[PDB]
Amino acid sequence: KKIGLFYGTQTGKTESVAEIIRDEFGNDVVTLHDVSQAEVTDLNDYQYLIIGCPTWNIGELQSDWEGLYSELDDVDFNGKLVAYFGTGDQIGYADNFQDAIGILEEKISQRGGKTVGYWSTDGYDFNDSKALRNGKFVGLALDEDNQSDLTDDRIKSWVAQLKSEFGL
Ligand SMILES: Cc1cc2nc3c(=O)[nH]c(=O)nc-3n(C[C@H](O)[C@H](O)[C@H](O)COP(=O)(O)O)c2cc1C
Repeated sequence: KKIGLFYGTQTGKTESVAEIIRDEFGNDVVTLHDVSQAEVTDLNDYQYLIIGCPTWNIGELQSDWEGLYSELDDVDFNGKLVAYFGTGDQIGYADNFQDAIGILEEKISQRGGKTVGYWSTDGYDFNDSKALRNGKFVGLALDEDNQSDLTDDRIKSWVAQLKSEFGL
């Protein structure tokens, strides 16, 4: 209903977590959009947005979000509130951990979206990330490769935070 979650996935991990986010919110509040099938105009239809993306190939956007990314100057995000979550691997890719959500947040915030859902960095071991902005991660950082035991917990906490900063 009122929250549009647009995700991309290469091997399926970011899709399974978008299903949990959806269940945690309610089940009719958020509708999911796999961005291999979305047009950039679909983002226009929501005032509260959640963007989901893994980082692939040392700091790049997942292939479907990369296709869409080059069209994001064509939508105005003023007046919208946006949260971000990504899946990635902090030991394997210690210098590029979660880069994809910092790249997508830079863009959408330049186009006037206001970022909500900032997440602390404690509990992670990484060298560098593009998602680090204003002292925190720009959104929920999950790691299914090395901290899958922590995912359900982190989603429950972040969704409770977002119902506050989204105003549900
Ligand atoms: C060859 C390869 C490159 C990867 N690159 C990055 C990277 O630069 N940063 C990061 O945080 N994780 C990186 N990852 C980890 C993936 O983001 C991670 O396994 C993720 O859950 C995949 O999600 P998906 O199944 O939704 O595509 C890499 C994975 C592979 C196997």
